[PDB]
Parts: sequence; structure tokens; C-alpha cells
Amino acid sequence: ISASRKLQLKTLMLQIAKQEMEREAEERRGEKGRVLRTRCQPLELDGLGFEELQDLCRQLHARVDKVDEERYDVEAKVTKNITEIADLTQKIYDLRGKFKRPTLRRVRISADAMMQAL
Amino acid sequence: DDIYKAAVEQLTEEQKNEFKAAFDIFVLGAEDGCISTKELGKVMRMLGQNPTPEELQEMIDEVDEDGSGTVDFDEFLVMMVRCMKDDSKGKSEEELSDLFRMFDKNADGYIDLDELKMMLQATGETITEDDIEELMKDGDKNNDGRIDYDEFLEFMKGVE
Amino acid sequence: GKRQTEREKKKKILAERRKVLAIDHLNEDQLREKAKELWQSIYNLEAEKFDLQEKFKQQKYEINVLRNRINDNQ
Amino acid sequence: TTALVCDNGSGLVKAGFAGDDAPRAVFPSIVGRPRHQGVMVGMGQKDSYVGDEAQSKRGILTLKYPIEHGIITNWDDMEKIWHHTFYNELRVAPEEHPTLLTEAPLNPKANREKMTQIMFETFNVPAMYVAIQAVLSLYASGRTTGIVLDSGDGVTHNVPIYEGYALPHAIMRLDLAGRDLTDYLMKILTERGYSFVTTAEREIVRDIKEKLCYVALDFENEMATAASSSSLEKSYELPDGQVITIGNERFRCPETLFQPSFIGMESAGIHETTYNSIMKCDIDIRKDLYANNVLSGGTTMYPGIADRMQKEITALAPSTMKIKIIAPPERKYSVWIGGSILASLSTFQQMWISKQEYDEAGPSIVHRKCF
Amino acid sequence: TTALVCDNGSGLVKAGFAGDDAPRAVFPSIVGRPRHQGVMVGMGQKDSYVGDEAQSKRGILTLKYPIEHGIITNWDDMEKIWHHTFYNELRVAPEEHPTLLTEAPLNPKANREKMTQIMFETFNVPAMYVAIQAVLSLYASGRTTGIVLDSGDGVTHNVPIYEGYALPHAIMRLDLAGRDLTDYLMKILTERGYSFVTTAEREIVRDIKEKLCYVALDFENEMATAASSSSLEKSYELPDGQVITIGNERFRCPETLFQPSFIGMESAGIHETTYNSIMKCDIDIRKDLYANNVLSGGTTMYPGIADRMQKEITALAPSTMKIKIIAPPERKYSVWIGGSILASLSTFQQMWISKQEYDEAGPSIVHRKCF
Ligand SMILES: Nc1ncnc2c1ncn2[C@@H]1O[C@H](COP(=O)(O)OP(=O)(O)O)[C@@H](O)[C@H]1O
Ligand SMILES: Nc1ncnc2c1ncn2[C@@H]1O[C@H](COP(=O)(O)OP(=O)(O)O)[C@@H](O)[C@H]1O
Ligand SMILES: [Mg+2]
Ligand SMILES: [Mg+2]
Repeated sequence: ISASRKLQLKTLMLQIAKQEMEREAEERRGEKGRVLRTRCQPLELDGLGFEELQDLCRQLHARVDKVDEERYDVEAKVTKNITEIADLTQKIYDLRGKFKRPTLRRVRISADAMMQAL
Repeated sequence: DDIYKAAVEQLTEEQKNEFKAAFDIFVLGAEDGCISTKELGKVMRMLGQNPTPEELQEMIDEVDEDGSGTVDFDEFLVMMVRCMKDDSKGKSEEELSDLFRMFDKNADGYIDLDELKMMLQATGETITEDDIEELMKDGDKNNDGRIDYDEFLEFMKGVE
Repeated sequence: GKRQTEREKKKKILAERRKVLAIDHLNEDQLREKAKELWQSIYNLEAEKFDLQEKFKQQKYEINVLRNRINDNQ
Repeated sequence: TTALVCDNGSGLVKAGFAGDDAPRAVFPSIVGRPRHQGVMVGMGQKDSYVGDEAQSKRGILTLKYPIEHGIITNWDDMEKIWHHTFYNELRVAPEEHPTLLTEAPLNPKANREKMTQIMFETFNVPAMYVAIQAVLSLYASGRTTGIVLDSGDGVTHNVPIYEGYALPHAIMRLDLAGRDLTDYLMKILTERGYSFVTTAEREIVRDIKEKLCYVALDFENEMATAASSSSLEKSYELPDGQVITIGNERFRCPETLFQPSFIGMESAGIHETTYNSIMKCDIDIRKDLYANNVLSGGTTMYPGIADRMQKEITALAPSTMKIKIIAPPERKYSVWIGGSILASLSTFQQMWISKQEYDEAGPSIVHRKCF
Repeated sequence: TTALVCDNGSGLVKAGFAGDDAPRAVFPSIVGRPRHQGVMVGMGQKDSYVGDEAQSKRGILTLKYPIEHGIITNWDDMEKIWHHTFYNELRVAPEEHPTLLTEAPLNPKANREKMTQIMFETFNVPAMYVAIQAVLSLYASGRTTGIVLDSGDGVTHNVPIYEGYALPHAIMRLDLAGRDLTDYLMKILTERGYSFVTTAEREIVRDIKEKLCYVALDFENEMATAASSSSLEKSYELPDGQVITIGNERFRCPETLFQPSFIGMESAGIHETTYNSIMKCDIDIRKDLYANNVLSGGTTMYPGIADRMQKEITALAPSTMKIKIIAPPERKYSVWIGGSILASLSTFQQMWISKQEYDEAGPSIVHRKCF
């Protein structure tokens, strides 16, 4: 049974996972930008009458309201999720502490110090 | 490898003098300067803290890769400071969680033999048939046929 | 208790969320400028909402992970 | 700061700072006034030698334990013992350290209240907490269930615990312990000619019991073997010569634990009070208690007790259940190790009886929520 | 999206997504607070273990079912059970899934209205629908006629249906069910010496009933045989050993179904309330109901009931009609399978009680057209 080679494999897979996470985040950013360009259409309104200005403005206001509504919904969702994450993280930490802290101590800190003092 | 050469390079003569004082009993004379690892068992016990005998043999056989059976003072230095804690902080817990999430690309919350197999195959590293089963024991700590969060965390415990 | 409490809360949030809406009654150039500004505002809103979706997805995966771990205790 | 994990016990006081592996100072709890007249002038003769000092001058003292059976019968001597423990064996003033005493189950209330009143008025500690001696021994084993038999030197008690929920109706406290075994050994040694009477010679008989006695796996076979051969007779050298030879007194002294009829006690042995304590528990946690029987306390250090007890319980218990007896090598200090672990916990840090709370409710605070 | 087919039941909560074959998570519906004191600190002890977790720690809990006879008597506990079912056994937030509860016939209105109010206010589902537990069991059999006897654990009800037209004047609901059989078995076991009293030991008696009891084809002959030979005495090992031997208690416990005078109930057995339910129907659909008698529910899983019931009905019914008793092997989950089938239908997709409708008419919407 080799252990140093296992350590090499561990560190190398750690590096590979780091690189994969980097490239995956990069792809995520690219897809986010692409989808953002896809969904929010750009509009050009040069040399237009004021009536078209009113129409575009009102549509934009309605879209603003809708987007803020969706942001409110997803924000409530995220707040609830974060609350659950904090609670469950605390619970799992308590479980781990129960399992492990009974095994933490300072062994032989001064026991070996008693040689010939008596 | 020479990674721990750099690791031991951090400590200057301040610990070198103490190490030479400890090693002077190792060089007790009547020797041709070979300096084997015979006393190393108690040399690592010079201050009391001594690791597993298996780790002691791993350190012994690991260094002196030429097989000369000669203990370089640099080799003894790095092996005795290896008794001292030496780690690169083992990444980050959030970072490790992201790493396991990437590992759990199946989003199942578990990694089987195939998941880890593909994970390391993507690295391209040669892995023996004598391995894999070793990795099976290392990962499947619960003997449940999968790799869990605690099992992964122990598997990646402070490794960098 | 979410029968009027949550509904009125979000209604108030939307009401305060809306800012002034008095624009097209001005000269064309600045109106066009501000309309472009508000398009960019909506664009950033959509980008941030997508970011919120992705963060919510990741946090839901993490909540699945925490549920899985707490189930792994048994 | 660090907490002081004291453990009064009865026979050996064990103390030390929280978070270590072993108690810092372990010494007998005896206070012995001199009894003769004394003719040398200026020798610097004190009026009472306590602790380990009175185990070296015991030739001219009258040692008397201040704790009879868990309860404390002589409060002045106990105060003297505590003062010695704090100032000379640890050398830490109590004004800057929380304390965690230990107490046997089912003890009189007045004992506990007086203990807390002393700790708060005389020594003036910042905060003290009293814990049952068996829960700590369960901490030290790293378990969370199990029925622990803590056979100390004063009193033997048997507290069953499941999933952290103690069962108060199933505690079986029996007053046979190491001291009664010492007295019975001193009483059966007279059958060969050796008479120990003085309170100082009780210590010699205790040393004989510790070094020679063992628990027989089967009593009748050992009684028959010791009566025919002579392979058991082990000799021992008194503090002045004149070696003595102990025959079948070796396994007859600790046999009293499993047959308390020897010293005239009515109750059943420690092999049957554990089974009775289990049977009082609910029907669904009996398997776990059977599998996690824990031994602790000094008197459970006899060579060969973890097999005799398992054989007896297996005889009593149903044939299907597995009987396992946990006997860690660090049995003697198990209670104190558990006390250190408990005092080192972060969750426990707000359970101490703070001094302002005592000032508001008096010594009767200990029976209240802060248990 | 997919619909959540929950089925509260009384004794086992069965849930799962619509369109599958079997419920995803099946677990007892019990909520048990701990009853002892608890001495270990930081053990992470919760205040109420629900579902299948409280069937493993039942040694130190006091389990109490939140549903007595179909009706719900303790709304807080039922809310806790639902919350557990949604979040931990299925892990799907209810904000994005329709729900299809089930309810026994002839239940109090307030129960149903409170159920819908909870589902719409606390869990905030998009739309929920309440269905009678017998129509689903008729769905699962793939029939469209037939009289279904759904002998659950809370209440036994007998709904006849023809060509899809339910007959509301012929529903015979009887409150004898599995729980009363458990209590009667626990009461007749005392005739041999075995006493089960604690609410935790009721689970052990339930296991005995499930694994050993069977319905006798002829009662008097079995009573005579069990009193002479000993070929019936089957033994069973308690959770701690001490095997027990059940004699003629085997077929006397489930015989209460056909003679409710055993537990003091006046009414007639399940063999005669079916015939009475048929005879209340019109004279021209009695042949079809005779030929398509359906069994469902857990308690109809006793070995040998599909023959005893057929013999009894053949004795009661006219000699010309053919009596057939449909007893599918998937009896226990028949109601839930039918619920999945009903929720998967396209024609049913517009019968849900949409949330805006509830906002306009209040909880009393359930009694209205959306039944
Ligand atoms: N190695 C041993 N073998 C046999 N008996 C022992 C041994 N060590 C201690 N004892 C007995 O146990 C007693 C000490 O018990 P201890 O656990 O210190 O009591 P306490 O619970 O009061 O601390 C002594 O009086 C002695 O009789
Ligand atoms: N295999 C079986 N044999 C005999 N009785 C059973 C069996 N399985 C379940 N039961 C009885 O049926 C009950 C479960 O009935 P169930 O159909 O789950 O009720 P519900 O209609 O509330 O879901 C249990 O309490 C048990 O007493
Ligand atoms: Mg003790
Ligand atoms: Mg049912």
C-alpha cells in the first residue's frame, strides 16, 4: 500500500477540480451574459415622435414593475433558503460536535512533568 | 518531493542547531559517515512526539531514494520537521464544498466508484488495479457503496 | 398572517419600489437619453434577477446537500 | 479562565484543571491528629496532617476519613481537605476559577446545600456546579447510552441512561463498596493469626487487598482448589518484615461484592442489581443497555471481574441478547476524565451557578433549574 | 408540474408524486414528545420526533396519534406531520405543487374546512382537492361499478358505486378498525400473562397482530381445534428476548370484525353491513354489486379473509347470484394508487380548487361545486 502516491493523487485531483470549477464558472458567466442579451431586447428609437416615446416609456415602466416583482419573489425564496441553510448548518455542526468534542483533550500535558518532584 | 525541501527551507539555523544537537547522539562514532536511519526511531522521540511506526517507515523509505542508506542532514531535518505540522491550510471549507459539488456533477449527493473513476481519469493519471479498491476503502468509509459529504471531507481532510 | 400580512407587505414594497413616472412631457433629446438609461436599468435588473435565480439554484442544491447529510446521520 | 474539576470521592481526592487527561494531584482524603504526647521542643509539630502527608506519619496519628458513605459527616475536616487541595496541591487561589464538584446519586440534600454554601462563602469561588458521578463516567467512555456501575470506595450506584435521557426511577444505590471490603478482609485475616486493629493498620490491609486480591471466575471451584493444592498462596511483606501468606482469603474478600450476605447485608450482589436496574427500564431500550454495560470506579479494578460479571449477567439475561461489559484501562480516573470533558464543553458554559444567582436565592439554588 | 398525492390516513401516512406505482414515503403518523428528564448536555435532543424517527426512539417517548377515527383531534400535531412529510420525506416545497388529500366519508365538515385552510395558508399550495377514500380504491381496481369495503386503521366504511354514480344513501360507516383490533388483542393477551400497557408497547402488540393473526374460515371449529391439539401455537420473539406463545388468540383478535360484540360494539360485522349496504340499493343493480365486491385498506390483509367474507355473504345472499370478492395483492396502497391515477387524468385537471377561488369564498369553498 503506497500512501505518498495516494497523496499525489489527492493533490492532483484537487488541482484538476480547481481548474474544472474555474472553467465551469467561466462558462456560467458566458451563458449568463448570452441569456441576458437574449431576453432583454435592445431598442433603438432615434428620430421618433413623442407618442412612440410615450409607448416605449410606459412599456418599460410595466417591465420594470414586473421585474421588481420577480426580484421580490426570488429574493424571498433566497432569504428562506438562506435561513434553512443556516439552521441546518447549525444542526449538522451540533451533531459533529456531539460526535467529536468528547474526543478532544490535552493528553500528557503535565502528566509526564511528574518525574521526581515528590 | 523537493516540495518539502522548500517547506523545510523556511526554518534557518535556529532549528538546525537543535537538530544537530539531537543528531549528535545519532553520530555516536565508529562509523564511516554513512549515517543510517537506525536511531531515527528514538530521534523522532527526542522531544516525545512520535508518529505511527507505519508513518515512520514511510518517512524512512521515502527519503534516500538512491537507496544509499545515508541520511542527509537535510533529509533528517525535513523528516524531523515533518513531525512538526506542515500543511498549506488544506484549501477552504467553502472551496472544498464547491469542489465536492463539482465532484457531485450527477447532483445525487453521492459519488460511486464510477464517479471518482471518471474524476481521476479526467486527470489522465495512471492508476493501478491494485488501486481503485484502495480508493474504494478510502472513500466508502461507511461501506455503503457511495461517497458522502463526511467521507469526502475526511478524504480531502486538510490536503493541499 | 400571509393572508393580508404578506400581501400587504409586498404591495407596499412594490408601491415604494416605483419611483417618479413623469417624463414624456419634456423635450425629445433628454427623454430619449433617459429612456435609454431606463432600458439599461431594466437590463441590469434582468441580469441581477438571473444571478438571483442561479444563487437560488445553488442554495437549493446546498439545502438538498444539508438534508442529505442530516439523513446520512441515520 | 480554566475550570477546576475537583472530585471529592471517598478515599481518594482527585483534582486537576479542566482539559487534561489525568488529575494533577491524587491523594488520600484523611485528616489525622497526633495522639501521643510529644517531648521534642521546637520540632515544628502541626496539629493535623491532611492528605498524603498523613500517610507517611501514620505511625503516630489517628487517621479518620471525613466522608463515610458518599455523605459528609465531619464538615470541618472536609473544609480542611478542600483548603489543602486548592492551596498546596494545585496552588491556585479559588477566587479566579470555577469549580465542578461531584456527588453520588440519592444523597441527602443538606450535604449538597452545605457543599455549595462552603464553596461560595469560605473559598469564594466565581461559580460552582455539582454533577452526578455516573453521568461523567458515561462521558469518559464516549458513549451516549449505557448503564454505568460506578463502584467507588464509599458507595456503589448504578445509573442507567439512554440517548442522554437519564431514567430517575431506575437508579439502584447500594452502600457496599471498597471500605466494607477492606473491613471484611481485615476480619477474615484473623483466621490465620494476623490481627490488624489500629486505624493505621487499615491502610496496610487496604494495600494487601489492592495488591493480592482477585475475583474468582467460579467461586466453588476456587474454594475447592485452594483447599487441596497450594498454588494460590501468595506472600506479602509487611512494613517491618514478617512476611504473611494469604491463602483462600485472596478471592473471598472481593467475592462479597456478588454475595453481600457475607458481611450480613441483605441485598443482592452487583451482578443482580444491574439486571434489576435494567428490568425497571422500558422494554425497548433493554437491548442497548445490555450491550453497553459500563464499569467505572476504583473497586472495579479487581483482576477478573469483567468476566465474572459478564458470566453472571449472561446467566440471568435472556439467551438472545448480547452482553458486553466495557472495562476501559483508565477505570479509576474515569469519573474525573468525564468531568474534564464536561467542563471543557462550550454548550455547558452557561450552566454554572453564578454567584449573583446564589446571592438572590440562597443555597437552595442547587436543587433548582441549575441542577 | 406534477401533483402531490398525499393520503393522511390514520396509522400510516402514504405520499408520493402523481403517476407512479407506489407511494414514495410510507411512515407511521405519530408524534412523540420525550417524557424523561435528560442529563447529557449538547446531545442535540429535539422536542418532538415525528414519523419513522419516533419508531426507533420509542423507548423513551410517549407516542400519540393525531388522528383518532378519521377525524383529526390535534391540529398542531397534524400540521407538524404534514410539514415533515413535505419537507423531509419528499423534499419538495409545497409552493409549486398541487395536493390531493383524502378523507373518509361522513366526516365532520369542520375537519375538512380546517384541512383546506391549513393547506392554503400555512403551506401555501397552488391548489388542493379532497377526495373520498373509497372512490380512489375503486379507481385502482380499474372498475367502474362495485361496492368497496375500505377497512382502514381508523374507520371502516362501505361505499357502493354503480356506473360511476355514487349512491349517497347507502354508505355504511362503522368505526371498528385496526386500532380497536390492536387494543382487543392487547387486552386478550393478558389471559396468558403478558401485560402490555405503555403506549410504546402498543406498537409491539401491533407487530404481533400483523405477523401472527389470521381470520378463521369457521370460528367454532377453530375454537374446538385450538383447545385440543397444539398445532396452532406460534411463538414470537419480543424486542428483548423472552419469546411468547400465542394460542387461540391468533384468530380471536381479527374475529372481532365479524362479531363486533366482542369489544362491546352493538353493530353487525363487516360481513353483514356489506349486505345491508347492498340491500339499500335499487333492485336492478344488486347483481352487479354482488359480483364486484371490492376489498381495500390495510386491515383487509389478514390471511384468509377473502374466503370467510365470501362464505358469509353467500350465506346471506340469494342462492342464484354469484358472489365474487376482488382482493388485489396491492391492497394496502390501493387508495393511493387510485389517487395517483385520478391526479394523472386530463379530464380532472380543471377540478382543483384554485387559490383565487378560495380567496373569494373562504374555506367553505370545499362543500361547494368543487367538492
Ligand atoms: N488496583 C486496585 N485493585 C483493587 N482495588 C483497588 C485498586 N485501586 C483502588 N482500589 C480500591 O478502590 C478504592 C478507591 O476508589 P476510588 O474510585 O478512588 O473511590 P472514589 O469514588 O471515592 O474516588 C480504594 O479504597 C481501594 O480499596
Ligand atoms: N400485513 C398486515 N396484516 C394484518 N394487518 C395489517 C397488515 N398491514 C397493516 N395492517 C393493519 O392495518 C393498519 C394500516 O392500515 P392503513 O391502510 O395504513 O390505514 P389508513 O387507511 O389510515 O392508511 C395497521 O394499523 C395494521 O393494524
Ligand atoms: Mg467515584
Ligand atoms: Mg385508508
